[PDB]
Amino acid sequence: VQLVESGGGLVQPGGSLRLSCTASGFSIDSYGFSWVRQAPGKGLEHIGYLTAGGRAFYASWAKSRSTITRNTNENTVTLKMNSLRAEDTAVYYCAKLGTGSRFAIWGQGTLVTVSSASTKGPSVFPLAPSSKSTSGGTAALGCLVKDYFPEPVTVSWNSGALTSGVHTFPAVLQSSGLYSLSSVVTVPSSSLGTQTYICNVNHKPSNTKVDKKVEPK
Amino acid sequence: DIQMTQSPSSLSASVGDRVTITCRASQSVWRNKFVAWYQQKPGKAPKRLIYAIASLYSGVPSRFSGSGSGTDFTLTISSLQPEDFATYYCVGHYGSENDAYYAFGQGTKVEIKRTVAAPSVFIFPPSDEQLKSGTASVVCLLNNFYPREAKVSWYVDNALQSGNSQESVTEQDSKDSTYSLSSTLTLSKADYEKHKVYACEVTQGTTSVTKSFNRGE
Repeated sequence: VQLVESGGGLVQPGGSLRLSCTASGFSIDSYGFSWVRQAPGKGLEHIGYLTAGGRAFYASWAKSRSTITRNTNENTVTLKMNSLRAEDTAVYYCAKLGTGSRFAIWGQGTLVTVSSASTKGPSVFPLAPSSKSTSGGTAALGCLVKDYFPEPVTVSWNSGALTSGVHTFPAVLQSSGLYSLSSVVTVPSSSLGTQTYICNVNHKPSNTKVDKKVEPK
Repeated sequence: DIQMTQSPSSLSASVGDRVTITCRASQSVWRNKFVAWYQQKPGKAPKRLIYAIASLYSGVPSRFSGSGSGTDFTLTISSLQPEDFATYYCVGHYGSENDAYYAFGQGTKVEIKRTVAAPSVFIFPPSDEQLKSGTASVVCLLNNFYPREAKVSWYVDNALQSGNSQESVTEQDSKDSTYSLSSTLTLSKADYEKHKVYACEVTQGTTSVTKSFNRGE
């Protein structure tokens, strides 16, 4: 059994989202299903619910803008929301929540970003180790992953061979409307002359991967 | 509609402590039992722990237990473990023949209480590569500190900066229970090349630590 959201991506301010939730392994009309979402740094939020019988109930905050329907032919339940706000940027899930039953199931979720910015791969700048970013026998270095859109990027170091001491920070939304984050790692200072440090940045929304070698000084 | 109000909104407890999270529904939940508890770990989708007030789902650690009835419900973690760092939600369902509403509580953040740890502070000048783009980013890293709260202040030729930095914090580390923070000062190339001494000042308790650099050295 599987739920799969589709229809995610970019929406201009004041536009509409149209999301589909496709069931696998059962018929979409044998149970009622919810649409839930989570904006960045906010708690989970219930949008609306389509009963097994096919009736749509909306949380009051969402009722005026939202429409939930079902297509038994395509085995989907659909969510539409209009007049999208910046606060509507969120990961959206379909789910049978299982508050009282043993049967619960969630989709993997799909990101909807409400913005006028357009897709852009990241610029990856070195955060170089130096005499200044060395204290005792520990050196700090990293990569500044700047000016990408939309979320997310993934960062590894030396193709995943280096994970101890790695900190990849949450993205921040800059005033430009583009995202930015740093990934850092602390290593022995004594390795800086021998070991190569490469951050691997993947930005699936733009089909861009950047490998940045971070050299001392 | 239905709502859930959780208490507290965040808590810190030592490894092995008993933790209690309470939840008040604005309406009697369906069949007086349709309440679930969800857990969301950092960077993960939400995971249902308990359903029907007290039923533990297969593969959920047994230190999690649920209690209550009507509109008052309680999640107890009997022996808090570092892996329990997460936001916890009660999820309630209100139902009648003409009603079907769900609600998440606002969420309760749980973290591990440990001894205070001072951050290791590193400062990174902008790369020459970024400067050719017209923008200068100065990154300050606060590595492995506890508790999460810290004040970062940027100084440029001794002038206190305001409104041109953004900060980002990691989740609590599963192993040492510390946090890490990045503060990024954004300047025009013109402004950066016009000043000399760049300083990030970190205050925790009765200690202020300032790391600095002189441009072009």
